[PDB]
Amino acid sequence: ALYEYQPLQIETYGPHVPELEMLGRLGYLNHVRAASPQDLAGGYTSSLACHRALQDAFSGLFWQP
Amino acid sequence: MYHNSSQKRHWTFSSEEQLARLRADANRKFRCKAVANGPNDPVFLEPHEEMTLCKYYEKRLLEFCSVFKPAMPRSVVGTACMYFKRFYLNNSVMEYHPRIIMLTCAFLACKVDEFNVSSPQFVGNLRESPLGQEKALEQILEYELLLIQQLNFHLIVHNPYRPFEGFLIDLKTRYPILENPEILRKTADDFLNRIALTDAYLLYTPSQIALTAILSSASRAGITMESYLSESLMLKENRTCLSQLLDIMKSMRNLVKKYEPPRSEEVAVLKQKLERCHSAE
Amino acid sequence: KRYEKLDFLGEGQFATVYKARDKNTNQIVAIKKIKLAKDGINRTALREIKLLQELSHPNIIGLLDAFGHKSNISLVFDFMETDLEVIIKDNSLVLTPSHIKAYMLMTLQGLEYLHQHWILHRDLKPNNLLLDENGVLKLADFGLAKSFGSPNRAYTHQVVTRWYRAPELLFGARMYGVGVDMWAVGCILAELLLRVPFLPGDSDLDQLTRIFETLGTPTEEQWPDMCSLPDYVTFKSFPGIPLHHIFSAAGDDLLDLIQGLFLFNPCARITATQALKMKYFSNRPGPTPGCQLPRPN
Ligand SMILES: CC(C)c1cnn2c(NCc3ccccc3)cc(NC[C@H]3CCNC[C@@H]3O)nc12
Repeated sequence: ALYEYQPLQIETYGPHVPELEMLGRLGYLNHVRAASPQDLAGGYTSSLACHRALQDAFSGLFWQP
Repeated sequence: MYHNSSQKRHWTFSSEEQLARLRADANRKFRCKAVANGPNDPVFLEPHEEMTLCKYYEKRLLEFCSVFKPAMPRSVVGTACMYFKRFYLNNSVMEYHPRIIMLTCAFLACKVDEFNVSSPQFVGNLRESPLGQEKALEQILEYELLLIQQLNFHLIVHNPYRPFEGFLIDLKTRYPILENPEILRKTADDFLNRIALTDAYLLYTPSQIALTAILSSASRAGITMESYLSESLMLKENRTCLSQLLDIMKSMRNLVKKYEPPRSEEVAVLKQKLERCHSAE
Repeated sequence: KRYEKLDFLGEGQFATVYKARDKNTNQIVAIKKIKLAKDGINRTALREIKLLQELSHPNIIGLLDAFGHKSNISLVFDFMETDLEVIIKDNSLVLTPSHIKAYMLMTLQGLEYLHQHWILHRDLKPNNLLLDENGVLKLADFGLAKSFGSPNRAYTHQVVTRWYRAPELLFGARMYGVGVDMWAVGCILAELLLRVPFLPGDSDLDQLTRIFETLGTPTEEQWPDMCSLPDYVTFKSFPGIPLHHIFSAAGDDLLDLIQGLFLFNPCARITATQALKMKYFSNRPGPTPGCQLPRPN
């Protein structure tokens, strides 16, 4: 009865969002404002802002009521 | 997140005729209530007149949030406008005046979007005598729970602005055919504002609205973007989804075209009728 | 207004909680009725309403209903028999490593769902981790929860109960992410292992002193940009106590989880997803089922 992690599948009715650690090496972070040193010291990285914007852009793009 | 939000589950409707039926039902219910309270009286407003007054007071809400000090973030204005739309989707302008509901929607939007404005600041943004500002504050607090009950306690509103920014990031990174997609922004912004005057926010996802605005800006710019939809967004592998998306955007654009602003003389007559109905409420 | 008030469950700054029956289905629920000028409905109530209407996870408290009268509103939640603080403080309960695994697993699953929807709980502590009668932990008390990921919004730094507050908040971070929750999880985990508050500082500087004394004063290699925080004051170079000296009964996998949860760098600090992926949860023993979790009775 051991735990195994499951990636927590939730249907976003839209295109695939690139992963948070993929964002820099795919060039997305070139197009968002760089996090200030205070924000980095707090744990804000501008990968969060970019990822959230990309997730909202794709959340229900393919969905119809 | 929109894809499991209460907005998607409850406040995105299949067609504009369901919205028409809901509004007609609200108008009819107020008429039936008033007749049972003491039938074809010209004092009432017809649903299209209620729609004209709702459009007029939506515009006044935009103005109020435009001149609001301190500067109101765009998400708060969108949240307030969505609240106004939903409230008058299920409620009559003849029962709850759209001026007080306008201000109550702005007030609840400020609270919900964590735009910390004290009530004195909020009512100081009303171009009125201070006694009138206190009266307006009393009415705003009186109607606030009523707004929350009429929203079915669904307070989170997903606006197209964040998906707009996300699509702009995605275009910059993945779609190099379009050099400087920021040239779209302003024009897309304009189209987005127009979409807010229509019933699209109740009919389409905010991402669909944002994509429609961006693609309309691009088409207005002479830029084709079928390649972004099909290859970049991978709709080359699912043509049914591409057809559905193109139909959604086409119908949003048509719904913007057939939008009619409220006429100033028509609005003056309907406002006088509204005051007559609320005087004899 | 279909709710029969059974008992009195508690009182807090913003509200009062009662046990109740939903007569329409005869359910046991908890009614949080909000207490109270010229400001309208309480913002804590509105925060909890707006956030809990958008979330649906087994390990997040369900807002079953909401209603009220003029400027006084009441929220209907799942009724929970106990919170993790009662288990931690019950000297009659033996917290086996499997029980700790179960509690941490449910907490991290709820927090992974919460962080995937860009919400910081931001008030995590053993009180806010409630347990229903079936042994299912749920995150509760969303009165301080806030959406994160938005550059345009500044957040307060006095937002987590001092004993579970991450060092970036004590150093005054205005922008932060999931770290402020995960640190608290570490603290909760530490308390689950010690049955005593891990870092019970009397003040903010005393809290920072406790943290650095227990885990070492962080260097700029551990925590780059640390000096940029608004309330950064340099501390003594504490060596810090090794984690196996603090958690004497912790295996190496549990020590790896604890070390990940307690990294000073909030970016390097593990998220709930990768905490759930660590071998501590995959190893033996398996987490205990909810039906077998210890019940303070
Ligand atoms: C409002 C809702 C989330 C809720 C459901 N059950 N329940 C119980 N149950 C009784 C109890 C007693 C002792 C320890 C925990 C729970 C107590 C309670 N007290 C209010 C706060 C107090 C601090 N911890 C979080 C609680 O929500 N709130 C609730």
